[PDB]
Amino acid sequence: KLTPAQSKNPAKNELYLVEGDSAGGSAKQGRDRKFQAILPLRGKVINTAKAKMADILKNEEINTMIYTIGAGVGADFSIEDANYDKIIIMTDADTDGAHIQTLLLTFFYRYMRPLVEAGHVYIALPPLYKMSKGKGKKEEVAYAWTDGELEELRKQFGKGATLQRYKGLGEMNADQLWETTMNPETRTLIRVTIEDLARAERRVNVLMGDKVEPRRKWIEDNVKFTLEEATVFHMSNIQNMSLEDIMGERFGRYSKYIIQDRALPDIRDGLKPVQRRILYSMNKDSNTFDKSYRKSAKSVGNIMGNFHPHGDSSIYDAMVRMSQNWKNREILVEMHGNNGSMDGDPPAAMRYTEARLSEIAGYLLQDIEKKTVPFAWNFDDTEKEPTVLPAAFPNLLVNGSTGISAGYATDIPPHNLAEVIDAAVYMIDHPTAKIDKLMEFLPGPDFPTGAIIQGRDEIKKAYETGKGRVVVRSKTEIEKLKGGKEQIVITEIPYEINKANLVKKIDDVRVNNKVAGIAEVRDESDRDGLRIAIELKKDANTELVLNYLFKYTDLQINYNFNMVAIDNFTPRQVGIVPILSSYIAHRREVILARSRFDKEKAEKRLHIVEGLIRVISILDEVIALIRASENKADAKENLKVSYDFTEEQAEAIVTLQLYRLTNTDVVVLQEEEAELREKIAMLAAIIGDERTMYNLMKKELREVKKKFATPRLSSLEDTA
Amino acid sequence: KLTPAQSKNPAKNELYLVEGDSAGGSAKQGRDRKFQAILPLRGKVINTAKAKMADILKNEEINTMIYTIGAGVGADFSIEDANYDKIIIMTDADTDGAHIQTLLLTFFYRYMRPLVEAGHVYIALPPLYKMSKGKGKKEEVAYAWTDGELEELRKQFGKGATLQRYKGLGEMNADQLWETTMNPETRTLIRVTIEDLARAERRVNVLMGDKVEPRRKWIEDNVKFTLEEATVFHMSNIQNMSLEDIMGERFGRYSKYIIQDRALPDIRDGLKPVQRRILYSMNKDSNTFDKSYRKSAKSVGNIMGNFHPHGDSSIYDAMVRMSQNWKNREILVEMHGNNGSMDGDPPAAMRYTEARLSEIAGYLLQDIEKKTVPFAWNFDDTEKEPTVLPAAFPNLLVNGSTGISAGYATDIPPHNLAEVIDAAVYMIDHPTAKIDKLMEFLPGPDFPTGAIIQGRDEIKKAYETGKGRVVVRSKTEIEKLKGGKEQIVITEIPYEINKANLVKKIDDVRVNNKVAGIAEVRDESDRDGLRIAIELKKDANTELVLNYLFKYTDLQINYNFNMVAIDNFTPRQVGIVPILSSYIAHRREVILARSRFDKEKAEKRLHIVEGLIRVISILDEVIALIRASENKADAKENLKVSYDFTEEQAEAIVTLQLYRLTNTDVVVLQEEEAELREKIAMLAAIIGDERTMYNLMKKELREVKKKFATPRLSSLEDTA
DNA sequence: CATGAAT
DNA sequence: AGTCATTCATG
DNA sequence: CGTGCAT
DNA sequence: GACTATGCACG
Ligand SMILES: Nc1nc(-n2cc(C(=O)O)c(=O)c3cc(F)c(N4CC(O)C4)c(Cl)c32)c(F)cc1F
Ligand SMILES: Nc1nc(-n2cc(C(=O)O)c(=O)c3cc(F)c(N4CC(O)C4)c(Cl)c32)c(F)cc1F
Ligand SMILES: [Cl-]
Ligand SMILES: [Cl-]
Ligand SMILES: [Mg+2]
Ligand SMILES: [Mg+2]
Ligand SMILES: [Mg+2]
Ligand SMILES: [Mg+2]
Ligand SMILES: [Mg+2]
Ligand SMILES: [Mg+2]
Repeated sequence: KLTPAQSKNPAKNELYLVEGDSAGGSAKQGRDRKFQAILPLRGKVINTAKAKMADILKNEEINTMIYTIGAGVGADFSIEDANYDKIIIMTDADTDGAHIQTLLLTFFYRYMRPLVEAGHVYIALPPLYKMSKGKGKKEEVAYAWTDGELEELRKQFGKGATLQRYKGLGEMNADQLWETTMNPETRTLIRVTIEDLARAERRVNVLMGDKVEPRRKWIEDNVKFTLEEATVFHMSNIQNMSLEDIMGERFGRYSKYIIQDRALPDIRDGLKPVQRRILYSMNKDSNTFDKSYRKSAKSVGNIMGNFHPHGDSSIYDAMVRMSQNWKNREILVEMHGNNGSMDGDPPAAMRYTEARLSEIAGYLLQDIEKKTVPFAWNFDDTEKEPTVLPAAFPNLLVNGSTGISAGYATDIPPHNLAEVIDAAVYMIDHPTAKIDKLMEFLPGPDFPTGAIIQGRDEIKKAYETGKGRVVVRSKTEIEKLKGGKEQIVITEIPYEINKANLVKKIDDVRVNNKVAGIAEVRDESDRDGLRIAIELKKDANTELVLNYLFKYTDLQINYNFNMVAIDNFTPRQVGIVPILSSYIAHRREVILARSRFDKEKAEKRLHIVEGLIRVISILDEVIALIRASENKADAKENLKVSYDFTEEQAEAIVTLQLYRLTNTDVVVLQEEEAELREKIAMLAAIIGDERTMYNLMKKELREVKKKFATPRLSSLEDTA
Repeated sequence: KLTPAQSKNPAKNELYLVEGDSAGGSAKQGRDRKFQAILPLRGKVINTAKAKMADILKNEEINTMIYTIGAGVGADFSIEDANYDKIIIMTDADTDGAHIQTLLLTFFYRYMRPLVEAGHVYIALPPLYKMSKGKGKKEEVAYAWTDGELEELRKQFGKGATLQRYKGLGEMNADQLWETTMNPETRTLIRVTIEDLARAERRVNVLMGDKVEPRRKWIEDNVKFTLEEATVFHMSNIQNMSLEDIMGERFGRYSKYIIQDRALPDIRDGLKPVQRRILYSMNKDSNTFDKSYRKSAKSVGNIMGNFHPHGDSSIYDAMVRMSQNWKNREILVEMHGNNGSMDGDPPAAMRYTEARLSEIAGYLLQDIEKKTVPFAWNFDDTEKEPTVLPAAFPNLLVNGSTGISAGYATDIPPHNLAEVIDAAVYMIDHPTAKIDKLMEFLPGPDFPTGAIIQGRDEIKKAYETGKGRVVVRSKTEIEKLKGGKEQIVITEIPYEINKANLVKKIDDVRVNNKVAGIAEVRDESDRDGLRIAIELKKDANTELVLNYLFKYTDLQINYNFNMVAIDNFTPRQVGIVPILSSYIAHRREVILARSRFDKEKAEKRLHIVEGLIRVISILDEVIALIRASENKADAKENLKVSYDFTEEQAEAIVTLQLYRLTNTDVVVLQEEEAELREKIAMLAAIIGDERTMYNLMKKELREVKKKFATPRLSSLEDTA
């Protein structure tokens, strides 16, 4: 891990703490090996304000930092044994970078404060952009750290130029990395000072302590979800910044991003950004259900390069999960090969597997081509991506979501498609509908793992408030055997539970003989179904055993609802009512936007058809006219002046291929006129009348339900 | 690793040896867990005929194989103690599958012979193809094992529904793996017998002993490089085959594949198949030098999805190598990021790096769009790929090639572009030119790492025969110091040598004081320069030290030429003359094919233009003609039949846009006729006259030389 | 012992 | 994101 | 713990 | 191609 400097010299030597090994390789290649040491970080550093102390000192990352600094730790910290004058934190300029800077600084504040206080801890600022007027002798190369140093740089030593947009240190090489962020002549750093020991203490504890509530509160008050962030103009050479304002600039940046753009679903389409990208990318590449499977590696690589600048494993894992019918109630990806099991064994690696969108996932994307949904630039401004999908079925409830953010988490269980549509259809007709009535249609969750759900009162509370605890209990049956004996047989288990770990834990009950009567525990499951068999001993009390298992193993668990999604850019704890009204409001924007799109298209076609019908009446004249003209533009002009065609009509006439003169059937063009007028009226009516629009919204939801509805799997029971 | 059956029963229990953990999972899912155990193989198994025995008995994979079978190791081998009645080798239906089958059967024949003799060792047989689709409720599934059975299977009173072509076990769901290869009632096996103890010991020692030359010789006589092999018409449940016939077909099929299709370069373009696929795929995706870099993962994924059905890592590694200017004399891929170093420190993973083709790589692909080169069906018959690139420069000698196959290896060093071209141009003019004259132009190799090459005679022998041993010696110089001291300074090192490992091995000489005089070894290399300093003690013998280091470290090495390439589908050991002559013959085919291509295109344009000019004269009749006609097709018919236009001409007229009738400038069309006629003459002359053709071949090679020539890097010296 | 496409 | 095994030919 | 997108 | 660490919130 550690690459040391050739020469000891505590007066000038530098320890580069580099985000990741790949970048650490770059830094090792680009350094001045005489006084610059490199310690790469294996990802996310332990939180030394949350974790215990058993853990802090068994952490390999932390120990080799202490070893190398060579000053001891904490209580016994000697500043002049330190082998470095500067400790330099050099991370990607992304938000996970800011999080890493955050976690280090908290370690140094707590266990190496003499070193922070004496201004020996810095942060390297790598460039966001590198401009290149390709060639121009060598390359004509300059760098830039703000939106504003970039605008400055559009002038300068050329125009019609290349602009690379840096997403990490890993995309930089040693000469680039040296010039811009490592060489003391040229580099810009920020030195970390303490301004108030009291104020900087309260900052570190609210952000990094195990108290969640103050953190969620800090985020509520400080983080502007709705607005941007001002560019923070770049200053030359070293500059000073409080531990207080660094920790809050960086952690706020992280928090906002992981809330809005990672771990939490959108309330409308129920997708995390990575899942939305998977679906969009795969659909744009025609990787649909109707067409052939396509190697996972190809899909993943296109997603990563076009939309999602992150690991191929994170993307592949997310893709695989969307194909697992014990995780998702209505799978969005079909995958050939080993996509895992309930025993949680590894899916085949992506070289092996192949994939495509499910039929139903087609319906989340339905009408995306008709400007139904806001798009934005991808990470490199090469390409647009949807911020939300059309969502012709209410995926959030149907498939649920489970995620862990900053200040917030979420748990939304899967639900029955038909039931969720039923509720939504009622609510379209009854905007003020209350829970009691909605639950006649949506009585509760419907896990793809089935089993028994207990706590009708608590479902109600979760559907009211977004929170509640419910009991999920495996489905069981007794069977008789040789010697009169019994065995408990398990056929459905609780959501999110590992079958093999459950079996093991039951077998440990047997072994430790916590309850009298267990003979043997066999998993007898196979490719066709789940079946765990708990063979009992001669005359053992079936009931006493079963009840011990439910109590003391995960044969029975509590599901805790915690229904948080993103609504108007803000995290938001929500019950069934805001969830369904948001969906409905969404489909309304979609159906109206789709209607406007198709209507504008029909109008243009109608104006042309009108034109073509007229041209046939004067075809001989139109052709002589075109022959008499000098060029295209002149022909169009003549057509307008002589015969009052529009620009649109004239352009269309003038670009007809000669063979089109073979079809001059005006009757057929008149049937098409009538059909277009009919259609424009229908579409106008939708845009003109909310109820006409809502009736369509319901018609479509019903079609979906008819096509994709499947029986409930989880049974419901009132008392818990 | 091992997943055991639930119930002991040496009568019918089965051990599945599956190729890969991913297929091992697939098998663990699809099994009958009562009697089928799963041992997954971590790829290529140790060769038991070659390895020591110290090394064999410490192989984790073998140890867990003898522990599980529970009988001991040949001699101590108690067949009556066996935990299984069938041992079933389950590998992919690819050539590396056949290789593993080969490697295990040597282990069993050699350390467990009673098992093989009793017919307790079986083979996988998984299906090559799967047929049909009725979609959600399908009743449309049928598996097939041969070419013959597929045609048979395409008949079915229904439609042409969809065909899947399996490439391994990774792509089969647990359901399909059971029905086809794991259920005893349905599956097909090969039982392995020893028909002749004598003939099966000759066959296993020829294929798997230390002796290469017998294996080479076996391959020469038995393996047909220019022919196919017509499938073994498939039988039912169990079938017997001798250990002699199995090892022979299995290893013959692997051997052939890795000679022709993996490890050995094509004599014309100098590329291994993976390199060609990288170049072609990247070029097809417009991932060229002139356009933006593009994420490596995206490149790799499309290579894997479209052309190369192998691991992402093997593809990235190959791709990365082509970017490294200390491995390739003229790099074929440009790569932003950590693409390694001379210290062999790992490159950034493909998630970080981004790449494109170099400019000169463009010259390998020059004129691929012009039917200059034979294409084949890719691996899943969905898309065509080139079997060889145009190669507008002689890449085989320029970038060389280093590979290991079966019976053969290759070692072709890099050469200087200008010099190879000079030799090639001379030989175009002098087909009979002999080595002494060619070496005036091409005196020897030019390593990208420079250094000093010693051995004119041996160069000559390599250039004559394909084989030769030369000395490659680091470039050194002696620098004076303070206080009566010298240091040796190394500035270039031998090709293929890891700088850090060399520095280490020199330092260990100091530490063990194997030779006296070394004060310190210091790698003083930076981003700009290679510089190693061996500082010597006051009054040490510097000649004695330097000579010790040359002899006993890699400060100097032997390079052994072993110039083997694929010539006409067969491996061939070749000197400079057959190498250069193959290149010139290839360029001839390319230039001729190109010229035909461009001429057919110019002739078509010309006929169309003749047609357009003629049309003017009959515009009114043409137009009237076109309105009368029933459709496009009919209109063309009348044009031909009435007016004696060709199909090409009629198609062009009938698709003119109406505004083209404004234009009556026959003169510009006539300038174009004339220019096309000139060009058709130039091109026909190239096709018609070998010297015209060869003179063009020379003109282009000189252009490439002028554009891309660089100075020699390695110096040459006559005395070893 | 290490080279480079493969498992 | 870095580790760890094997094949094959060769000196 | 173990969940699931990230480093 | 498997294996190992971390953050974040929540029972
Ligand atoms: N589990 C399995 N792995 C491999 N395999 C594949 C590698 C690759 O695709 O580039 C690789 O680099 C690799 C390195 C190894 F060090 C290695 N081993 C360490 C031991 O566990 C074996 C193995 Cl095995 C490796 C395989 F080809 C097949 C597998 F099932
Ligand atoms: N070297 C570095 N690795 C990681 N990293 C990335 C993983 C991924 O992309 O999916 C992963 O699955 C992963 C698992 C680990 F168990 C793990 N650790 C075991 C310890 O050595 C740390 C690390 Cl660190 C892991 C990183 F994100 C950044 C890295 F530099
Ligand atoms: Cl039209
Ligand atoms: Cl034209
Ligand atoms: Mg990153
Ligand atoms: Mg991972
Ligand atoms: Mg419990
Ligand atoms: Mg394979
Ligand atoms: Mg590898
Ligand atoms: Mg030597």
